Amino acid sequence: TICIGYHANNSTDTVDTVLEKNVTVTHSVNLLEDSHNGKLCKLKGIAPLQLGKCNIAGWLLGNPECESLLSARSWSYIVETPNSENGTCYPGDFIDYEELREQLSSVSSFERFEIFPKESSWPNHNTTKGVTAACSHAGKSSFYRNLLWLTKKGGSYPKLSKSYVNNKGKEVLVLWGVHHPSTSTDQQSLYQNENAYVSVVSSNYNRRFTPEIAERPKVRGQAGRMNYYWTLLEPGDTIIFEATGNLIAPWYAFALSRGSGSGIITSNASMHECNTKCQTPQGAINSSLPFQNIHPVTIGECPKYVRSTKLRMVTGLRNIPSIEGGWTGMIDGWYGYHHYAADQKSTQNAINGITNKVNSVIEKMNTQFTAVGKEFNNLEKRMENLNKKVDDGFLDIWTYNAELLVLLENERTLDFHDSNVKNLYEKVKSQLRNNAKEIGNGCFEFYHKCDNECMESVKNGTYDYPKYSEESKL
Amino acid sequence: ADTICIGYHANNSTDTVDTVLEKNVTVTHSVNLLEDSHNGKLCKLKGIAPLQLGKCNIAGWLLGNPECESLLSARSWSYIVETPNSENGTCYPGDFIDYEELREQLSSVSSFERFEIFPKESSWPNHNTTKGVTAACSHAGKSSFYRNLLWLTKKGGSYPKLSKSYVNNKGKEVLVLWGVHHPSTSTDQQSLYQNENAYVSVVSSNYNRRFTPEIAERPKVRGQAGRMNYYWTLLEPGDTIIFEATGNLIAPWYAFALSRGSGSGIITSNASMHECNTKCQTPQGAINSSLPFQNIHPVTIGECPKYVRSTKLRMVTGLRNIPSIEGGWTGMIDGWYGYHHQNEQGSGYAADQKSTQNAINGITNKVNSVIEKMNTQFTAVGKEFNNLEKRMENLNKKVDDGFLDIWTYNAELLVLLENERTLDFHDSNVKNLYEKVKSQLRNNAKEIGNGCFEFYHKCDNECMESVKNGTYDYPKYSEES
Amino acid sequence: ADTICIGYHANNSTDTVDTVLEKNVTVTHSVNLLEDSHNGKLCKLKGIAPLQLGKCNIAGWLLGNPECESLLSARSWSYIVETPNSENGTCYPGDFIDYEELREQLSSVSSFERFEIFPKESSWPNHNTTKGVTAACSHAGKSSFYRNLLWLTKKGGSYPKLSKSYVNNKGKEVLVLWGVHHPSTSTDQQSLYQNENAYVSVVSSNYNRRFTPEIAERPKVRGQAGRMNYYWTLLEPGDTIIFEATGNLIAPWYAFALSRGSGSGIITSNASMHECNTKCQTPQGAINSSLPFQNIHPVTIGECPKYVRSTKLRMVTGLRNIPSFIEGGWTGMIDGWYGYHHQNEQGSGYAADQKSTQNAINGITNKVNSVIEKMNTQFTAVGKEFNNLEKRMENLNKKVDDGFLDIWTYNAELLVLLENERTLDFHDSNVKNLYEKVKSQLRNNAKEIGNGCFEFYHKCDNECMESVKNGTYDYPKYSEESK
Ligand SMILES: *[C@@H]1O[C@H](CO)[C@@H](O[C@@H]2O[C@H](CO)[C@@H](O[C@@H]3O[C@H](CO[C@H]4O[C@H](CO)[C@@H](O)[C@H](O)[C@@H]4O)[C@@H](O)[C@H](O[C@H]4O[C@H](CO)[C@@H](O)[C@H](O)[C@@H]4O)[C@@H]3O)[C@H](O)[C@H]2NC(C)=O)[C@H](O)[C@H]1NC(C)=O
Ligand SMILES: *[C@@H]1O[C@H](CO)[C@@H](O[C@@H]2O[C@H](CO)[C@@H](O[C@@H]3O[C@H](CO)[C@@H](O)[C@H](O[C@H]4O[C@H](CO)[C@@H](O)[C@H](O)[C@@H]4O)[C@@H]3O)[C@H](O)[C@H]2NC(C)=O)[C@H](O)[C@H]1NC(C)=O
Ligand SMILES: *[C@@H]1O[C@H](CO)[C@@H](O[C@@H]2O[C@H](CO)[C@@H](O[C@@H]3O[C@H](CO)[C@@H](O)[C@H](O)[C@@H]3O)[C@H](O)[C@H]2NC(C)=O)[C@H](O)[C@H]1NC(C)=O
Ligand SMILES: *[C@@H]1O[C@H](CO)[C@@H](O[C@@H]2O[C@H](CO)[C@@H](O)[C@H](O)[C@H]2NC(C)=O)[C@H](O)[C@H]1NC(C)=O
Ligand SMILES: *[C@@H]1O[C@H](CO)[C@@H](O[C@@H]2O[C@H](CO)[C@@H](O)[C@H](O)[C@H]2NC(C)=O)[C@H](O)[C@H]1NC(C)=O
Ligand SMILES: *[C@@H]1O[C@H](CO)[C@@H](O[C@@H]2O[C@H](CO)[C@@H](O)[C@H](O)[C@H]2NC(C)=O)[C@H](O)[C@H]1NC(C)=O
Ligand SMILES: *[C@@H]1O[C@H](CO)[C@@H](O)[C@H](O)[C@H]1NC(C)=O
Ligand SMILES: *[C@@H]1O[C@H](CO)[C@@H](O)[C@H](O)[C@H]1NC(C)=O
Ligand SMILES: *[C@@H]1O[C@H](CO)[C@@H](O)[C@H](O)[C@H]1NC(C)=O
Ligand SMILES: *[C@@H]1O[C@H](CO)[C@@H](O)[C@H](O)[C@H]1NC(C)=O
Ligand SMILES: *[C@@H]1O[C@H](CO)[C@@H](O)[C@H](O)[C@H]1NC(C)=O
Ligand SMILES: *[C@@H]1O[C@H](CO)[C@@H](O)[C@H](O)[C@H]1NC(C)=O
Ligand SMILES: *[C@@H]1O[C@H](CO)[C@@H](O)[C@H](O)[C@H]1NC(C)=O
Ligand SMILES: *[C@@H]1O[C@H](CO)[C@@H](O)[C@H](O)[C@H]1NC(C)=O
Ligand SMILES: *[C@@H]1O[C@H](CO)[C@@H](O)[C@H](O)[C@H]1NC(C)=O
Repeated sequence: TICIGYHANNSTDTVDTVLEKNVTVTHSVNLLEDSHNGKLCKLKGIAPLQLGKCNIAGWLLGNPECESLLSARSWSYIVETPNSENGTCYPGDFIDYEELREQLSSVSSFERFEIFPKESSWPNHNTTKGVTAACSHAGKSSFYRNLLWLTKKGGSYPKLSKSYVNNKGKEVLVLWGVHHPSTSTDQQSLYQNENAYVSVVSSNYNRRFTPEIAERPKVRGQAGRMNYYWTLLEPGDTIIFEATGNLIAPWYAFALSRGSGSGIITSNASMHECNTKCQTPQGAINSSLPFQNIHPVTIGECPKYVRSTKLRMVTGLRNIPSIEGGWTGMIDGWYGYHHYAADQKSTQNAINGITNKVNSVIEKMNTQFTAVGKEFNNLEKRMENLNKKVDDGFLDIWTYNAELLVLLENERTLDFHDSNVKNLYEKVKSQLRNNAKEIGNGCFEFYHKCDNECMESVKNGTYDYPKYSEESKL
Repeated sequence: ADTICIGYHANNSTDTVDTVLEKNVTVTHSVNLLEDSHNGKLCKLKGIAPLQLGKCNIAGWLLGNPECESLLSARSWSYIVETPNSENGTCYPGDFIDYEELREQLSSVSSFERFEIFPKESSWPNHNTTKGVTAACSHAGKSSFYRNLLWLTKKGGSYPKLSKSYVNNKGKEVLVLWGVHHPSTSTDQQSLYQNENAYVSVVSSNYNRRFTPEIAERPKVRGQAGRMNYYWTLLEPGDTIIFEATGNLIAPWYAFALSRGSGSGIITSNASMHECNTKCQTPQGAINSSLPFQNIHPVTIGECPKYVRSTKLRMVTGLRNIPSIEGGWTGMIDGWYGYHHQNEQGSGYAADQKSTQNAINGITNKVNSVIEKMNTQFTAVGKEFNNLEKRMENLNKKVDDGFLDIWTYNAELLVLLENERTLDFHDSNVKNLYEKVKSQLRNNAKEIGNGCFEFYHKCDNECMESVKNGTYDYPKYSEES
Repeated sequence: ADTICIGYHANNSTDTVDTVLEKNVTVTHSVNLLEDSHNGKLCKLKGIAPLQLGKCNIAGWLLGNPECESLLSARSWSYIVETPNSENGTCYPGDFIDYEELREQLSSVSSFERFEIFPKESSWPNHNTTKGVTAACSHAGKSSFYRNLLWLTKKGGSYPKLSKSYVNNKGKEVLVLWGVHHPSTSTDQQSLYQNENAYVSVVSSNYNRRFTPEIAERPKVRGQAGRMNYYWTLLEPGDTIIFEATGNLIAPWYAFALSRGSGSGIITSNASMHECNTKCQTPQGAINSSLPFQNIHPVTIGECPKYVRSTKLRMVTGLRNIPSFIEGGWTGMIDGWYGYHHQNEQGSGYAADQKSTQNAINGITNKVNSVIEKMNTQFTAVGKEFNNLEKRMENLNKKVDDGFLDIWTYNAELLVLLENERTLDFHDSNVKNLYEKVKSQLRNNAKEIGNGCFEFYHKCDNECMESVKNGTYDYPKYSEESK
């Protein structure tokens, strides 16, 4: 008696197909990664910059609460906390603030330098008195660390003309502000000139600012407003500041060195001494799987984000522990014989085919690189909605593609196993023409006596029908 | 002698399906996944009637155009409908700053409360409130003005400095609308407002802007050489907005307290409102369908099937309908797979329930799996762009066209692959059923090869049922030769 | 003993295809769905030559830059070509407001008519039309100015108030270009415009803007501390535009009446224009192909195959190529994919079953055509330009292009792999059914060798063998034990 059957084990893995659901299988692999360390890790051995209680504006402007960020020179990515309220301590509007955040997301490191020294640049203006109650630090009134508030000296504010040439060989980010007093008396008290103008002109940048005086609601106990501006100075370019008052002079500037793969994320996780190639706001991921469902925002080489709850693809056979049954005892291979040993050559071909199938799926799913969210102002809702449609639309398609391929391959994988096991049984039948009775349950009843060597010959494929045709019986 | 045949079901069905290998394959059973029927009427969504602007534009509705007075008493709606002939808006010529952006904000507004932010008689005692009428905005034959705006002009030959503040006590976002008038001539400026160099200042906690009137020769639009620029802002709860002006200010007479919702939008439809309720509304009509796809209109409000460009989406649920195994049995109505009976005691066309029931479950899961994968299309809102936003307009068009091309491709391709697989699935089942009979009838019966079996022995009803039930004892009929 | 065999076709084909289960499978016949060949030349579209700017950009072309005088005679084009070094634009330093948006408008413009909106000698009698030459806009060694703009300065030490209007008689959209000059110092302002405080007003029915000149110390660009800001607008048919200025106005000398078309665009190519006509144009070259996909360039003009990142897209149309069921492929059977071999007394030969082969050929042909039909033709796709304060829009546009390209490349490659595996299994099913058809006819008269061949116990002549291939083989005629 020789039988043909398939493998069975103690495996509770369940898969889904198009025709049937929750099919228990002997072997399977999970294509969805759902585990993360929950910590902010170092990227490329470079620590990320944690803003803490500060936003992007407060960090670059030099907010007094953000002085710990001043001594930072290099980072892999920028982390902002959900309660990042310290920016622009003096009320006002940051022009092109969202655009500046986009520019910094491509900045890997900058060098902070004193573009205009406070004591040397302005001898005819008062560099002191430039402190406000809104920007109070340690109980005392203070001001931005990168900006200087210039006021009248000796009751006179002479015309100011300051120029700077970019000798750093890099893009230079220059920040300045224009102050809008609440009353005409406050204008004369601070700048002596009632009608004043501010001019900032470079080779590629030209803008003039006229202070506006009006009754305004108090924000942080300040009726006045400061409008903050920025520009990028190309190497060799000259920027000229011409003002008769209300100018917030640039005390410090940044020489930018551009990189790739950086971004700005909002995370509630804590930084720990770990290194990863994939970082999410919820935690870092160390996985070679094609898909993940942790967070859509990624930094570095990461699996593609999908909304799928489960993505399990079949790599083995159906687990029927009860050919109408899988032999749990046959642990050597997927296909084999009873009276129980396993046919390695047929199993090895199936293993190679399944391994190539799994590798093809991973090949199709490319690694997702840094994808960071964008910020929009109150008059940019249409772009915000258009950006949201793009993100949701691509996520909608990829979730559909991932789930559909798994179901199709699960049905294809199971049919691959059934066809191979039938061919092995039929191969034996072609070897055994009337020498064995066809029981029909996957077993053969030999009319002759088959020793251990006799059985091995059939498995090897070199079975001689004439040799055991003499013992014709019944 | 006695004969048992094996075949499949056939009926009268003209449904045609397409596969990768062949087209227009007639099948016994099929299901349509594409919805192409709509009522052609504007229906209520969630039992809430939509706001139909009629002959009015969005600007005229919020600004209070005299022709838009029927829309003033509106507080709640499910969605906003705009007519192709909705020309009544900024009746006084001018520019509506961020008009398209304001339209986007209203698409996320489910209901607003209209209140008099500044009472006309109480707020401004030092200015003339009765002279604010223009020929362009004419109502009932007489010159009129916007119902939500107040035109302040010179009173008694004097325009004192104006300072008006409002505190948002409504606990919601407050939409404030105002205008700045730009006269045609300096004489017209002095005649309407005492001060020649005049300014308007509108300042809030998050908003600060100053407007300077410009005087120049302009072509007449609606018989008016002057221009009025309309502005808007959202006042956060508890915030204060201050209006400071020395002239040329169109004061905010009425404001709106906004309540945000989800699923709303602005659509352009020529359909008429009727007393009906629906879960899916399109500019062409409402849809009551559980199908995954529709080809009626891409613009949707509520839970809707996904829009595709497909003309037909038919998925196979049955077998091939080829009459005259060289053909299907039209007489066998009981099931998809079955046998024939020729025992001379009673002939019969019968069906194998166990094989058919297993096939039905597999096909039902296939259709349900496809529908589950295709998510319900939610509210899809069109966007408007000004003449200096063509790049944004074209980028939006690529997104809409690009996604539509892929999903139409996905819908058509998936149907074709499963249609070929379903037909191949049936051929495998009938072959397995044929081998099952052959296995039990290992030697007793002859195999003609045409799907029938020629019995060398006699097979009674008990014998026939035994083969069909699977409990056939070949020894019991093996001696008979 | 007489023998009949069943096998498949083989040839000398080294074409390799990929499936999900196995890679680099050599096949007898295949079709390439990816186009990678182009002529390498800039061709005419619909018999209409493209407009080649050469060393000029869009700004220099429309403004009338002196180096762009060959472009002044342009009336019609199919698309606009820009060279990598098109550095001649806005010779006088300044900012071109909404320059990127103006480029988008021209991408839908098929032809314009250049006309003198305001004649130089007639329009302005109270202002000096000759003093308008600068060193930055120098032609032939002497200072000159834009050919489409007129620099108006004070006449006789006086700049009277200016009011000039134009009514659109062209029945088309009219593109009007003008500039506002910003002097570096107040003395230079008075030297050109006697009035110190001046304003410029441009008002139409759909356009209203006022410009206030700004005077400040500025770095020298092309030896000029002053700046000129260039503006544009589209005048609808029948509309009137009025120019009111007291100084610092760069008057429009020439305007363009636009005739809009579809499918045009602006591309950057280093290729050379040749006397050829094509339906598909790319920056690398023209394409004459009916294939659904191409990997040449994403930028296309006209009807083009969809751009994908795939290196190869080869679909199976034939059998596995195994020269040597049956151990190998029969190179001698050239008539069809499936057929028979036979060894009788009067010779041996390879024949093909036409009825079975034609059904497979038609099925494969329908499969290939169905795939090509699903892949839609890519129409004109042109890149967009963004300024330094539009990085978010630039990045958002980049996400759309990269996101869609990833999906379509995935869709193209995945579909090929699925059908290639299905095609190979489709062929094995047909050859197995052919084997069973012969086996069924030879109930007991033949022995099953097991290698795909049948050994006849009786003598089967040429006519007898044709019956087996024909399907009309009579078992009783040769019902003989022979054992
Ligand atoms: C960095 O970021 C932190 C927040 O993360 C800022 O701290 C906030 O500062 C603002 C402004 O100073 C605070 O807002 C104010 O809250 C006051 C609450 O006072 C009550 O509660 C305190 C609790 O300690 C009691 O001691 C006190 O007696 C009161 O019972 C309000 O009274 C304030 O109103 C004032 O301003 C408004 C606006 O102008 C006026 O209209 C009012 O009339 C009044 O003058 C104001 O609302 C906020 O509470 C602070 N938060 C925290 C957690 O401390 C830092 O200031 C910021 N620093 C920098 C440099 O940016
Ligand atoms: C059409 O485009 C071509 C370039 O494709 C352009 O030719 C270029 O013109 C500029 C300006 O005339 C040249 O740049 C100058 O070159 C001289 C040396 O020959 C330098 O001395 C100049 O530097 C001085 O000026 C600067 C600006 O004030 C100062 O900052 C500096 O300190 C110096 O004082 C300046 O670099 C350039 O060399 C040519 N290039 C070529 C290849 O000819 C042409 O003018 C354009 N024509 C039109 C009508 O637009
Ligand atoms: C609301 O919209 C309607 C449009 O349906 C406005 O009516 C239109 O008003 C303009 C006013 O300039 C009319 O133009 C003029 O028509 C007369 C002939 O009646 C002609 O002599 C003039 O030279 C000029 O062309 C326009 O014809 C008219 N159209 C219709 C259909 O009535 C109405 O004024 C708008 N009301 C408000 C408050 O916005
Ligand atoms: C800048 O302005 C401040 C205003 O407070 C000056 O501070 C005062 O300076 C005068 C002159 O030395 C003293 O008499 C006052 O006692 C100072 N008061 C305070 C509170 O500082 C400051 O000196 C000015 N600096 C310059 C360089 O003029
Ligand atoms: C036109 O030629 C320019 C070079 O003058 C090409 O720009 C270079 O392309 C190579 C890759 O092909 C890059 O490595 C260089 O960085 C590019 N910039 C240079 C050399 O300045 C440009 O790609 C060509 N245009 C087309 C359409 O092929
Ligand atoms: C595009 O390719 C097609 C096919 O290769 C060309 O059409 C053939 O041209 C040759 C030479 O004139 C003729 O002998 C054939 O009869 C043509 N075949 C067909 C189907 O038209 C066509 O000329 C090419 N077009 C261009 C612009 O190069
Ligand atoms: C399944 O069997 C394996 C045999 O290697 C054993 O290690 C494992 O603990 C078993 N699992 C369960 C859940 O019984
Ligand atoms: C088709 O079948 C239905 C169901 O029995 C029947 O009502 C109808 O008359 C039939 N018509 C034809 C043309 O077969
Ligand atoms: C399939 O049938 C439809 C409906 O009659 C017809 O329009 C179409 O041309 C047919 N297709 C083929 C390939 O016969
Ligand atoms: C406004 O002015 C008109 C004259 O144009 C006058 O009849 C009217 O009484 C004035 N109203 C007020 C409140 O002064
Ligand atoms: C939608 O159609 C179904 C069809 O059976 C019907 O029962 C249901 O009442 C319909 N719903 C509405 C709101 O018309
Ligand atoms: C195969 O031989 C034929 C002989 O005509 C030749 O045309 C063809 O190019 C050859 N193919 C290969 C791949 O060698
Ligand atoms: C298939 O051939 C290509 C090209 O020679 C090669 O890069 C690839 O590794 C090959 N694949 C296998 C599985 O041999
Ligand atoms: C314009 O200015 C030039 C330069 O001084 C002078 O030669 C010419 O005569 C002037 N023309 C008029 C009409 O004033
Ligand atoms: C083969 O079949 C054809 C019909 O297709 C018939 O005309 C011919 O006589 C047959 N030949 C033989 C040898 O049976």
